[PDB]
Amino acid sequence: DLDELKKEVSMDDHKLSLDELHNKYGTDLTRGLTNARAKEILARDGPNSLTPPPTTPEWIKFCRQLFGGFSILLWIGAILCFLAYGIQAATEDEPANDNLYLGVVLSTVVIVTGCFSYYQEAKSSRIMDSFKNMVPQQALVIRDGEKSTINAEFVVAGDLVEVKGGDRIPADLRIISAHGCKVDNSSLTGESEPQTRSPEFSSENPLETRNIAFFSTNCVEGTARGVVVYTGDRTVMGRIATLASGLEVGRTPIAIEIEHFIHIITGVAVFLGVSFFILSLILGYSWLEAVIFLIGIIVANVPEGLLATVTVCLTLTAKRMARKNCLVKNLEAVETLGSTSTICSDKTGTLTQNRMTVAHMWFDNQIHEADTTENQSGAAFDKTSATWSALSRIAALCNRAVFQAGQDNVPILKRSVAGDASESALLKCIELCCGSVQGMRDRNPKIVEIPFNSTNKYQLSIHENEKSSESRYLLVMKGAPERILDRCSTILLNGAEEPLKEDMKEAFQNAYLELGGLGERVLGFCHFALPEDKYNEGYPFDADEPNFPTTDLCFVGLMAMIDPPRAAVPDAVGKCRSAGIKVIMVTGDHPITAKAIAKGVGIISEGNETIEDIAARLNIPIGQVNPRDAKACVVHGSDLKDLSTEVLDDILHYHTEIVFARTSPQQKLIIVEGCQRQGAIVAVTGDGVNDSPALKKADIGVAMGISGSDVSKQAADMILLDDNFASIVTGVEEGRLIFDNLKKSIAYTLTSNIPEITPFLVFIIGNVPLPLGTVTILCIDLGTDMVPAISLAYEQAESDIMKRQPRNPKTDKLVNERLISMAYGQIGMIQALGGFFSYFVILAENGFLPMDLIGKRVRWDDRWISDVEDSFGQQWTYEQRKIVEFTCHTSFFISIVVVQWADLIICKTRRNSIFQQGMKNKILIFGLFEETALAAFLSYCPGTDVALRMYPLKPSWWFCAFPYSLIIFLYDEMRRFIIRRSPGGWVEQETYY
Amino acid sequence: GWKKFLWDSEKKEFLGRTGSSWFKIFLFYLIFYGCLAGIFIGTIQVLLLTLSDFEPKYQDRVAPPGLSHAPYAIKTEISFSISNPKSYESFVKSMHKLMDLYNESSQAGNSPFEDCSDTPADYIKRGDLDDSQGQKKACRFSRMWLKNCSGLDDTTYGYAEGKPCVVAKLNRIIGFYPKPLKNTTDLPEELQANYNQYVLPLRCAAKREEDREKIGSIEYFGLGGYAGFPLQYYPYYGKRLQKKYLQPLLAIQFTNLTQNMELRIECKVYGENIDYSEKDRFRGRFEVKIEVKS
Amino acid sequence: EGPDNDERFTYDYYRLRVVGLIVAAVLCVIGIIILLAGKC
Ligand SMILES: *[C@@H]1O[C@H](CO[C@@H]2O[C@@H](C)[C@@H](O)[C@@H](O)[C@@H]2O)[C@@H](O[C@@H]2O[C@H](CO)[C@@H](O[C@@H]3O[C@H](CO[C@H]4O[C@H](CO)[C@@H](O)[C@H](O)[C@@H]4O)[C@@H](O)[C@H](O[C@H]4O[C@H](CO)[C@@H](O)[C@H](O)[C@@H]4O)[C@@H]3O)[C@H](O)[C@H]2NC(C)=O)[C@H](O)[C@H]1NC(C)=O
Ligand SMILES: *[C@@H]1O[C@H](CO[C@@H]2O[C@@H](C)[C@@H](O)[C@@H](O)[C@@H]2O)[C@@H](O[C@@H]2O[C@H](CO)[C@@H](O[C@@H]3O[C@H](CO)[C@@H](O)[C@H](O[C@H]4O[C@H](CO)[C@@H](O)[C@H](O)[C@@H]4O)[C@@H]3O)[C@H](O)[C@H]2NC(C)=O)[C@H](O)[C@H]1NC(C)=O
Ligand SMILES: CCCCCCCC/C=C\CCCCCCCC(=O)OC[C@H](COP(=O)(O)OCC[N+](C)(C)C)OC(=O)CCCCCCC/C=C\CCCCCCCC
Ligand SMILES: CCCCCCCC/C=C\CCCCCCCC(=O)OC[C@H](COP(=O)(O)OCC[N+](C)(C)C)OC(=O)CCCCCCC/C=C\CCCCCCCC
Ligand SMILES: CCCCCCCC/C=C\CCCCCCCC(=O)OC[C@H](COP(=O)(O)OCC[N+](C)(C)C)OC(=O)CCCCCCC/C=C\CCCCCCCC
Ligand SMILES: CCCCCCCC/C=C\CCCCCCCC(=O)OC[C@H](COP(=O)(O)OCC[N+](C)(C)C)OC(=O)CCCCCCC/C=C\CCCCCCCC
Ligand SMILES: CCCCCCCC/C=C\CCCCCCCC(=O)OC[C@H](COP(=O)(O)OCC[N+](C)(C)C)OC(=O)CCCCCCC/C=C\CCCCCCCC
Ligand SMILES: CCCCCCCC/C=C\CCCCCCCC(=O)OC[C@H](COP(=O)(O)OCC[N+](C)(C)C)OC(=O)CCCCCCC/C=C\CCCCCCCC
Ligand SMILES: CCCCCCCC/C=C\CCCCCCCC(=O)OC[C@H](COP(=O)(O)OCC[N+](C)(C)C)OC(=O)CCCCCCC/C=C\CCCCCCCC
Ligand SMILES: *[C@@H]1O[C@H](CO)[C@@H](O[C@@H]2O[C@H](CO)[C@@H](O)[C@H](O)[C@H]2NC(C)=O)[C@H](O)[C@H]1NC(C)=O
Ligand SMILES: CC(C)CCC[C@@H](C)[C@H]1CC[C@H]2[C@@H]3CC=C4C[C@@H](O)CC[C@]4(C)[C@H]3CC[C@]12C
Ligand SMILES: CC(C)CCC[C@@H](C)[C@H]1CC[C@H]2[C@@H]3CC=C4C[C@@H](O)CC[C@]4(C)[C@H]3CC[C@]12C
Ligand SMILES: CC(C)CCC[C@@H](C)[C@H]1CC[C@H]2[C@@H]3CC=C4C[C@@H](O)CC[C@]4(C)[C@H]3CC[C@]12C
Ligand SMILES: [Mg+2]
Ligand SMILES: [Mg+2]
Ligand code: NA
Repeated sequence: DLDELKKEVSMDDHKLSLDELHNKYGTDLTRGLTNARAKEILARDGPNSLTPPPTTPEWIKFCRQLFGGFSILLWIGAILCFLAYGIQAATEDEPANDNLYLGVVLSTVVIVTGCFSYYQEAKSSRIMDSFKNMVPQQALVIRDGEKSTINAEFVVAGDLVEVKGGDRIPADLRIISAHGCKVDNSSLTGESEPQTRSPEFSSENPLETRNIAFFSTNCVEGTARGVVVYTGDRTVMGRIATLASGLEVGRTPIAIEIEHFIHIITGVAVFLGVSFFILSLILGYSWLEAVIFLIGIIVANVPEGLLATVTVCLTLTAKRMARKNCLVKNLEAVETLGSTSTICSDKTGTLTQNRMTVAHMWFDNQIHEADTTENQSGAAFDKTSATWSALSRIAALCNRAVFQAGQDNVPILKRSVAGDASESALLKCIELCCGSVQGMRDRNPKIVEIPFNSTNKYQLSIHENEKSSESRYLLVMKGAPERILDRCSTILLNGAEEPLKEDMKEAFQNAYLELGGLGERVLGFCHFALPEDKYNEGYPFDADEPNFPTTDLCFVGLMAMIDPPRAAVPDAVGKCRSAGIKVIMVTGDHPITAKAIAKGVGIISEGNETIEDIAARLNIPIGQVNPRDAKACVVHGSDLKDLSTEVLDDILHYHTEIVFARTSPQQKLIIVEGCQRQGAIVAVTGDGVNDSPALKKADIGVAMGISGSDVSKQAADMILLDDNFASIVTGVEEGRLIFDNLKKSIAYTLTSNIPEITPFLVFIIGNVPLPLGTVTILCIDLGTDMVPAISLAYEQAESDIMKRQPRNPKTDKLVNERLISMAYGQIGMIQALGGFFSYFVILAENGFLPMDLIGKRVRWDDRWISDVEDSFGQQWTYEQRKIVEFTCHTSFFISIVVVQWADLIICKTRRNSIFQQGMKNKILIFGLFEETALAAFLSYCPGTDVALRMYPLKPSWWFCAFPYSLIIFLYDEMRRFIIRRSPGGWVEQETYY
Repeated sequence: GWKKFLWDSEKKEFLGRTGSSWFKIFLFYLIFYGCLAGIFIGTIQVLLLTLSDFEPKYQDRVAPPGLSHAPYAIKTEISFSISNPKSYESFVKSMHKLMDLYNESSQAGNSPFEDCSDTPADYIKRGDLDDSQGQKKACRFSRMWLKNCSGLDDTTYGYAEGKPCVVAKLNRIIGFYPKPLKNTTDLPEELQANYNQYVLPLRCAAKREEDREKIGSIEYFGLGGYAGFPLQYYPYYGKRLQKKYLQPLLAIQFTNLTQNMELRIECKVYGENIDYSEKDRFRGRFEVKIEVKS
Repeated sequence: EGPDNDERFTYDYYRLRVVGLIVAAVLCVIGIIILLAGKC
């Protein structure tokens, strides 16, 4: 699978002849191949079917979720815990089982997190599998001189294949004879209109010539013949799909932030461990014990619940998107939208609707605009004049297209119409603002019609007049505005008729150039009432001689048409630009249309100008003007092929409104890479297969759901099941909101760290009884704390998020030193002091004053000393003093909850005050209530001092942590005050997360 | 990166900041932590002002007194060879440490020791738990009272010829009055004989029914010759109000002990305000695993 | 008081546990109320 030979632009043998082609592959132009030869080739190279994607067993994507960066840290933590347990078992008798419990708990946490994440990605995979609808297809091949319909998987290279309007091109054919055969190259080449396929060659580029049919393309109208040149995976879209599958995935931003976070956590953990290891060796302890101390401090500095909290947090933000019809296949792809700073979009199928629609109409020397929006939410065009009625009659009559049977349910715009695109748009507009066309057509019987000639460039027909008072005949013709203009002498103004003096002729020329400059295709409709005295009701006007006056007709008005954009496209583009997101158009369509669509959707803001526009406004050559005075630039694909890396970098560095036209899929990928080379996040939004190499390499791909291709849908990361573009704005908003929330939750789960470690450090340095047990640390990190941290995600914005500039990736991180200085440095310290306060209080009320506690651990732990004198002289047995120590663990845990109240309140907002934002988050309130109920339940329920070792507390102890909590609240309140009054001051660059 | 973030020479920065910055941060943390320490100290001083020096506010975790002994057993087992002298040294050393506090030289003069009834007697109340009267007075407890286990005659105390001793002691509790069982028809078998009301009885036995036969003659030594604690040594007024206070002791000689076999001996005290616990094996009773292997 | 000062060594932990449980239950209920207050 040579990638370089697949990265190159497609080549071909189009520039040849029919004899050279038949001589190279071997095939009879009038008899085709033989059955024996056909089967020989079929078995010689393989069926004309694309290879299936690389399957994936379910146990693989499960082992993947069990690993990563966070789960790996928890894995090493469990390993360390079991190592310390082994050492304690082989070195000391009666080894405590604390470490074995902590290790099995860590393993269970990792397994549960993996199961949840895997279940979510499986849910998305099922709803994704319910969209692949593959119905078998059979092609028409001519062998030995006979026509036969065989499965698409049996077509080989060399046989003759015939196509008919409505069928799909099986393989890559070389047209040999066509009869007005049009093809739809929107999916592969992105051409919005049907390009006619002719046996002759026209352009050096195989995608531009008309003598080559492409795989997966459909023949709109006409019939054609052709020799299969390319078959199977070797086709154009086959190489494109193989290239897409042979591309890497990448590494999103949220993952990099989590990685740097783990880097800091491990830095401070190994630092505190190696330091207290040298210190313990300096105080007399043995090596065997110091090793256990090192492992214990390292394990103690690992957040077991931050993993489950982060996963549930992200999942919560994913369900809303699923409520608005925005589905993400992965789980971290929900934040990439918020960090995006350059969105590369596609035109056909993404920015537009890929459907021809009547845009402007000319009548009564006045340009009228029609509604070209999917849901028909706009302004009417004043349907009160007679001119409009005559125009409707001309369009509704001189038209051979008719809605496909059985469409009485779909809307007027989304129904299937059999015919050309122009006639379909005209029929839809008439059926939209003029009622049932079937009755309008049956109301006037068509007598004689002259088809559309390539020379006549006009379609005319005569029908009877439905006027019950006039039995005359009506003649209606339509065609190019110039040809029709040269055949008229009157004008239907406001109903009456008038001459065709040069005044209206010049107004018609200006109208023609006005509608033409808009990138639209304009047509002209005219009619005439045949005098019943010279052509009676019985005379038959056979289409043989000049039976109708070609000239002296009555021109009624022009009718333009073009593919419009989706409803929420301009608003979404404006919203993205407001948030500082650079919108760059990338499409393989004509530049004359790409520029118009760009200006109409907001990519090229009204007022900006290109070098060609300046040269045209000044009437001077283009080589004289300076390229620095042009903000917007239109880069052609042909020119892009001959451009160096530095040139592309400068193009993106100096032009703010860039539009890449006529760019091949490979060029699209090159553009995405050129955008990433600088350092900005990229989001590519597409629908066809030409966007597959762009959606894969981009930081985040957005594929359309209804109008999107299966390849681009399978290679993208986010799917828009409703084809709504405003979802991009919603996503960029949610990506930021959940980011500030992740910061708050991380600081919350990190503040408790200190009051959980400090006790052991003072235990080894000061030799005091153990303050915080292991089952209490577990009841804190994996119990109470979970609900509040999860609730911190439901926090609303503080300021306008859709107003600030995108976060800088090289400077503004997720976990900086400003957070560590708060959680580990100021709040956690106060919480630890409060815990030690409740501790000393419990031991002072029972008889052990603070002066006699320093230096007792040796006898306080000894299991054979049944006489420990306290500060008053009483003798305490071993189990009695142990009961008191356990009650001190229970009160320490409750003190932790008490200080966590004020920590969750000061963590709710990062800058704003509580009296401003407000306590409108019901989840946070529920978290506090549950957090307290759980602590009371764990202490007062009978049989807990036996199972978990937690004794009941006396109502006077529960109030030992209250002052510390209020102090924490006041300190953070004054903190979040100087930041507001003093922007940019010390408190901001020192404590502003 | 590695080198720059450590020391650059254009902005004259070290680790990231200039000279004046590390100073601003260090000064801020010093003032902050200083205030934290002062606040914690104040909140601890008010706590010192909340407690009394003559009595523990809560005395419920020490209501049923324990029963400890003189030898220090690692797993409540006494195993020693009658030949190798370096086998029972850890025992004699402890025993000696305990009895070394009842030396007559320590108990001398009128203050603060007072001669009490040579025969068990009743309680003695030296007033309330106040500082009005000076240091209260405690009764004297002579070594010699313990006859064959005193370290005055046979320093080893018995361990020399297969006849070890075990000095039992009741855990000191402030304001605790020991109360013995009354003479009513319900009383254990053992306790009937020698019902001196003023004596708290201590009686050892065998954990299992089999071991009975293998245990010989439990000879107890105590005040007045009884196997208990005289009520006159109570109550205890606490260290502050009664320094130089001695708690009664009871010696137990396990004469006629079967050789080369682990014997489980459970000793137990009897009384009203005495209750045992299935979790704490030292509350009121105690267990010893003697094995005189020779 | 005096010899029969047995109360000086007793604490009614039973009643304390009963009250602490009643309170815990109440707090849990209130929490649920607040959580579901709005979805009905
Ligand atoms: C409480 O009383 C303890 C015993 O008191 C003795 O008996 C009472 C009734 C009175 O008569 C009193 O006057 C007696 O002293 C008392 O402990 C005793 O302290 C002395 C002084 O250190 C010890 O004497 C020394 O003995 C060692 C060898 O001891 C052997 O036996 C003991 C057991 O008894 C073992 O533990 C040892 O390991 C030995 O196996 C001698 O080597 C040592 O020599 C020193 O003196 C000689 C002159 O005699 C000098 O030439 C040397 O250079 C040395 O300076 C002493 O003779 C005595 O052993 C010890 N008794 C016990 C049982 O340990 C205790 O201190 C008192 N405590 C308080 C707080 O009042
Ligand atoms: C604590 O309690 C014991 C037992 O008390 C007895 O049982 C209690 C449950 C309760 O019912 C008491 O009312 C009851 O007395 C006290 O010890 C007992 O003392 C008596 C009197 O000395 C003894 O009875 C003697 O029994 C002898 C044979 O066993 C008999 O020969 C004795 O004769 C004496 O009395 C007769 C008149 O009956 C007289 O004629 C004789 O000349 C001679 O004096 C006498 O009947 C019991 O055996 C004792 N019980 C035991 C277990 O030894 C004990 O004194 C008491 N302690 C205190 C401090 O109060
Ligand atoms: C029994 C007793 C109990 C004891 C309990 C102890 C509990 C432990 C509590 C806290 C642990 C502290 C450990 C150190 C934490 C430092 C945090 C840290 O390393 O965070 C990482 C930051 C990175 O941040 P960033 O990503 O934003 O960088 C972006 C840079 N870009 C963008 C320019 C490229 O790196 C930096 O900050 C740079 C590194 C700065 C390192 C400073 C080291 C100071 C440590 C000790 C000083 C002691 C001196 C005492 C004497 C005072 C004089 C009297
Ligand atoms: C000595 C002991 C020390 C203890 C220290 C720890 C303390 C931590 C616990 C509680 C702290 C409470 C802090 C009180 C803050 C009140 C702030 C407030 O009232 O700001 C008013 C806001 C602002 O409104 P606005 O103008 O934006 O509205 C605009 C409406 N428009 C848009 C229609 C115009 O109004 C709103 O937020 C809407 C109404 C919200 C009402 C909230 C009431 C609930 C408050 C606390 C719950 C209790 C938790 C107890 C935990 C213990 C469990 C056992
Ligand atoms: C929206 C949804 C709402 C759902 C809310 C659900 C809330 C559920 C509320 C209550 C159910 C809790 C479980 C009930 C446990 C009953 C245990 C019990 O009745 O024990 C009685 C006996 C004690 O007898 P004794 O006094 O004679 O013992 C003397 C022992 N001496 C003398 C040797 C010291 O027990 C014994 O003997 C053996 C003791 C056995 C230990 C069982 C304790 C379980 C341990 C940990 C599980 C707790 C996890 C936390 C879950 C939180 C959920 C929110
Ligand atoms: C959504 C909100 C959730 C809230 C729930 C709170 C989360 C809790 C988080 C961590 C706590 C789990 C730690 C497990 C502790 C097991 C302790 C253990 O095994 O100790 C072993 C003891 C032995 O003790 P010893 O040597 O003194 O015996 C001497 C006996 N002699 C002397 C008489 C012979 O044996 C015994 O206690 C025998 C009785 C066995 C008791 C097993 C209790 C298991 C408790 C919890 C496990 C299920 C939790 C699942 C919920 C997860 C929530 C996310
Ligand atoms: C049991 C637990 C008890 C806990 C109690 C904690 C109480 C301690 C609270 C605060 C004490 C710390 C004061 C430190 C003052 C020296 C700091 C210093 O040297 O600062 C210098 C700067 C002035 O330099 P510059 O910005 O002009 O230079 C620009 C330079 N460039 C560019 C780097 C920004 O200072 C400034 O900015 C002004 C900023 C001053 C910092 C205000 C922080 C106030 C926070 C809390 C006070 C509220 C206590 C409430 C307690 C109620 C108890 C019931
Ligand atoms: C905005 C957020 C609202 C949040 C509301 C949350 C709801 C709170 C729910 C319940 C709290 C009430 C608890 C009442 C329980 C009393 C039960 C009782 O009988 O308990 C007696 C103990 C005395 O125990 P002992 O050891 O002496 O005897 C032990 C004797 N043995 C052991 C021998 C039996 O006493 C105790 O537990 C004392 C109980 C604690 C006293 C409550 C203090 C309230 C503190 C601040 C609130 C101030 C509000 C001011 C209004 C401002 C309006 C604008
Ligand atoms: C949508 C609306 C939802 C509403 C739901 C409402 C739920 C119901 C709410 C409250 C129910 C209250 C139940 C009160 C139970 C009292 C039990 C009690 O007082 O037992 C105490 C005694 C044990 O005393 P001890 O002598 O061994 O003490 C130790 C003494 N030393 C250690 C010094 C020797 O019990 C014993 O003996 C026998 C104990 C037998 C086992 C009883 C099981 C109780 C366990 C859990 C039930 C509590 C759940 C409350 C809801 C909390 C939600 C988080
Ligand atoms: C101490 O125990 C010994 C047994 O070890 C008792 O003496 C035995 O008595 C039986 C008769 O009942 C004789 O057959 C044995 O020969 C004796 N053995 C020895 C070593 O003497 C002795 O009576 C016990 N003494 C006490 C006071 O309990
Ligand atoms: C138990 C006691 C004695 C330990 C006291 C440790 C104190 C002095 C430690 C704990 C956390 C530390 C701070 C943690 C974070 C930062 C941010 C960094 O960019 C510079 C160092 C600085 C500012 C540290 C200074 C020293 C510090 C406050
Ligand atoms: C608001 C903050 C900064 C005020 C903190 C005040 C601190 C420094 C004050 C409050 C209470 C004071 C203590 C109160 C009690 C004692 C006991 C006395 O025998 C000597 C002084 C000593 C040891 C004091 C030292 C200073 C102290 C701890
Ligand atoms: C919003 C803020 C200010 C409310 C603070 C409420 C605090 C003070 C409440 C919440 C839970 C309460 C405790 C819950 C449980 C018990 C056990 C019970 O047997 C006596 C009351 C006692 C000891 C309570 C004392 C007051 C308490 C701690
Ligand atoms: Mg497209
Ligand atoms: Mg933890
Ligand atoms: Na990707």
